[PDB]
Amino acid sequence: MTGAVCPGSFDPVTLGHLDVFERAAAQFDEVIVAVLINAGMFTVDERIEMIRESTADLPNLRVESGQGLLVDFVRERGLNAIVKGLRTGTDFEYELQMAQMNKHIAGVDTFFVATAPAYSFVSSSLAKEVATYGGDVSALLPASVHQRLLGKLR
Amino acid sequence: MTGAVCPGSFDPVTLGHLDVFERAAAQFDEVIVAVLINAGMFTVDERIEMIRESTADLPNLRVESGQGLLVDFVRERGLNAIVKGLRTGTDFEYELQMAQMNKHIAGVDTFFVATAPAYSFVSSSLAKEVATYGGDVSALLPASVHQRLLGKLR
Amino acid sequence: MTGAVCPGSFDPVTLGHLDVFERAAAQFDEVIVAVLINPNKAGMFTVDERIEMIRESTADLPNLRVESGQGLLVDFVRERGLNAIVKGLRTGTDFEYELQMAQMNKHIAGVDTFFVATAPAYSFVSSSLAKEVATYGGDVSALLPASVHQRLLGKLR
Amino acid sequence: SMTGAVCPGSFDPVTLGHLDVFERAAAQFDEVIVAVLINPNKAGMFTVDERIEMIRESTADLPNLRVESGQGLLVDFVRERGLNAIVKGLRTGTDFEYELQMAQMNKHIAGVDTFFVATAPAYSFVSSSLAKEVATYGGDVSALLPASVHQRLLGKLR
Amino acid sequence: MTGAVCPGSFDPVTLGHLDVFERAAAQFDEVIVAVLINPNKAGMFTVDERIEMIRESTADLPNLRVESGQGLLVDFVRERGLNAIVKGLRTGTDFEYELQMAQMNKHIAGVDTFFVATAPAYSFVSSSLAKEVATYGGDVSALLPASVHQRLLGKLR
Amino acid sequence: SMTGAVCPGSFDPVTLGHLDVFERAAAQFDEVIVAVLINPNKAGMFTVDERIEMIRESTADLPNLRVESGQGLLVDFVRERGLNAIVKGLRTGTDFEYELQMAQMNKHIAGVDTFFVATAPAYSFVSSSLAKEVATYGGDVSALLPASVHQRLLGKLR
Ligand SMILES: O=C(O)Cc1ccc2ccccc2c1
Ligand SMILES: O=C(O)Cc1ccc2ccccc2c1
Ligand SMILES: O=C(O)Cc1ccc2ccccc2c1
Ligand SMILES: O=C(O)Cc1ccc2ccccc2c1
Repeated sequence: MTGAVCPGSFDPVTLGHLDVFERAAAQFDEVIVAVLINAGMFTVDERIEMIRESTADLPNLRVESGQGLLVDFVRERGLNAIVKGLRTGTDFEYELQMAQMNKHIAGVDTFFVATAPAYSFVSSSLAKEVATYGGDVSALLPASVHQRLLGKLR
Repeated sequence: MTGAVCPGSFDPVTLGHLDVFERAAAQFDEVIVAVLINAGMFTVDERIEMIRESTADLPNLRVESGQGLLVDFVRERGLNAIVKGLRTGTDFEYELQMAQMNKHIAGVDTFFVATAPAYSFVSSSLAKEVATYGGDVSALLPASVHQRLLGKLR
Repeated sequence: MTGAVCPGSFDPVTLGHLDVFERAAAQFDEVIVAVLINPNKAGMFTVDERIEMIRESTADLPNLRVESGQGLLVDFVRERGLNAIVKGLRTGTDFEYELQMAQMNKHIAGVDTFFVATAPAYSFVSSSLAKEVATYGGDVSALLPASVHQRLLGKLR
Repeated sequence: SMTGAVCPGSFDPVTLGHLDVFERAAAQFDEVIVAVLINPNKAGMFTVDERIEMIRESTADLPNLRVESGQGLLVDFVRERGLNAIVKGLRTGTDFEYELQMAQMNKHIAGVDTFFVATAPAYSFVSSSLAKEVATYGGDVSALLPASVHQRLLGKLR
Repeated sequence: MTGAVCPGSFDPVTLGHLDVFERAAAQFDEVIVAVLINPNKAGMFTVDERIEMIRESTADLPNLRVESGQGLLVDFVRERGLNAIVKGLRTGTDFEYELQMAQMNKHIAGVDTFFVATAPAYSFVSSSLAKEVATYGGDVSALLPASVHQRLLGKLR
Repeated sequence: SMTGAVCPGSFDPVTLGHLDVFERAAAQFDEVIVAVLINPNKAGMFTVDERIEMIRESTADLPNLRVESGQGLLVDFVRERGLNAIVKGLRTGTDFEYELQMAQMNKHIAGVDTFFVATAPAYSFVSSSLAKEVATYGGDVSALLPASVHQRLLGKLR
């Protein structure tokens, strides 16, 4: 009965995120994508739907929203692992502090997975920014999400 | 039927390694510690025995030796995940190259886990070096290993 | 007479900070902990509360004293006849931004900066993360001086 | 003439670190355009005219360099001038990682290349932001800024 | 007339190298790929084989030429009337050691260094890792020019 | 007198970056000991006497600094002199991470503290090893080494 939680704001979910979800789903019996309720572009409901749309082929993955401490979200679902994607060593050091804190306060482990090379430079933020000024980000987002993004801007 | 491989030379295994093994064993149904056959201090047999001694309380962990490509070792056992411990962002960038190569050539995923804070500075190499000049490393190694190390030096 | 200044906002002081204070006090004839007064971003504790929490935690360091200030840190340091800063570091990224600051402070005022690695046990605590965790009912009592933890619970109610 | 590069920034104000980069780009490309980014939603310390004047006064010895402002996507500014190279100065490994993301995005969306150059050691620690902050509280940054900038900065602060 | 030198051992040249060569050739009037001759560590391919593999892979770059040399790189660069080096970079750690070298080369000879980020697809390939993987029967054909891959298989038998 | 620190290295040869660190330590501690590490299993370019002579000649203006060689564990060298501080110069974040490991180990095994100081910008890029390599192939490193070193280095190479 293994399992992991994949956390984020996912505003919107990118192909980099989806790659991490797919890898987590391949290695744990159960995966929960945890969507933070927190000034964003998409509502929590929209963010959840976009993730659900993009993960239809992952039968052991579900999507849920929450707030407060991530470790409480994880433990209240009977799990004690987080899976997070990483691009750089700079990312590793900041996330490292959080992972060690989360282990300390709740015994929750964090597993980091290296970004697929093709998505090393995509982030929800840069994708939104580039799209806003007319740049083509269609290759960096699920087809679903891309059309939804065009809608919000226009 | 989940599983992961924890690779290394483990010459000797440290408490930092053992911490990673325990976390992997807690999150995967099956863990295999892969001991590289490669100028070291302990023979492969000694390294295996020291790991087996220190992991007696982990029923779902086994220890095996091998050489060649790690991804072949992993795939030949029906698995496609590696679990590796990390201390720094410098570690992340070098290991990152390897993880991406391993994914490319064999579809094998790599999950990195942050070192426990108390073992952030221990490595097989520094422990051997410090012990050689008379420094006390007893708190950094399994009790087992520590006595074996004293034997090799004296 | 040797000496160094240990700067910060200390909102609140953590065991990571205390570890740096103790190491500085062991190596310099005098240490001054310099608590930043910031007009804009008012934090959780007042400057007086922050000073009191540091003094409680450093009661056994007779050569360390606690003072508040604002503006340019190197002015604070030189006004007290000193020309060294001691700061704790956790990561390589920490070293890069702090490096820029140290070189700037050396350039503009001839004040040197000595960095010390945090004890492994406190490598992940920070004032901001401790407050955030505590706010949602996480237990950070092992990461803070005893008196700080008590005061922090009070401010949260 | 033929080869060319764009040196982007907010240059609010330009520093000696920036000037070093401009000089090195101008020595290696037939033309260099210093691209002054203006955020239409947030005024910097200096207006666009002031920023451009300060750069021109300290680049008078570089005949193949010119200065232009813009906004929006950098790659559009570069391509609309028939170029496809950006030259940017870098101080640290942390500098490299975030600029890396933007360089790969810019290549992806517009085929524009980015060349990074290590800043001169003497300027490894000046940035526009740190210079402004230090000057605000009275520190001496005169050796870090061109003559075209230092007293104009002090004037803004006073 | 602008120009730059792209240095390396290229044992063998990879698609990561080729990507850098193409970008340099697109931005400079001339590019010289400088192949290191090393008396001590003899690699897998001879200098002549390495040059031939680069020339095959750069056949469509008319302003790029391939030459060998040894000793101080900045001497090679200045002897050819140039004063720029172009090098590919993958990581922040790469930037730190290469940074030291670039500043040294600028100091001793006035030669500048321009760094370019590898294309994402080739960020993990290196000559050494490709050889190691190939030695044990791993498939690196997507990471090397077609002709290099053929030659590499031959040397392994 | 009372406070004190040890500045360790192989100093094969000492560079201006090292000297900067020595001067800064000597300004902040009552006594400073430069600890010259000798590997009994591998000769450097310079013998122990040569290394010590080159350091002494370039630290004559520092009355509270002395120079001693040793081998084995640094923390034993430090503690046997009644001190418990190491001062080391650092150039980069990568420098910090590996030195971090050794500093935490040294504190663990012997209670010895390590203080790091940022090298002066002008020397951010000299190391003993790179100076030797550049000089070997004829590059000019005269501005990176004290007078006590440069021509002795050229002599070794010739
Ligand atoms: O990443 C964090 O640590 C903050 C975070 C992110 C997502 C969440 C989702 C559900 C509940 C709490 C959450 C916290
Ligand atoms: O870490 C690596 O990539 C090299 C390595 C290490 C351990 C191994 C154990 C068994 C078989 C191959 C192995 C390869
Ligand atoms: O670290 C800085 O440069 C900001 C700072 C922090 C603490 C201070 C304490 C007293 C006076 C000035 C201060 C500045
Ligand atoms: O990169 C370096 O500094 C070493 C190197 C590499 C290639 C070379 C090619 C020709 C001549 C000297 C060379 C030096």
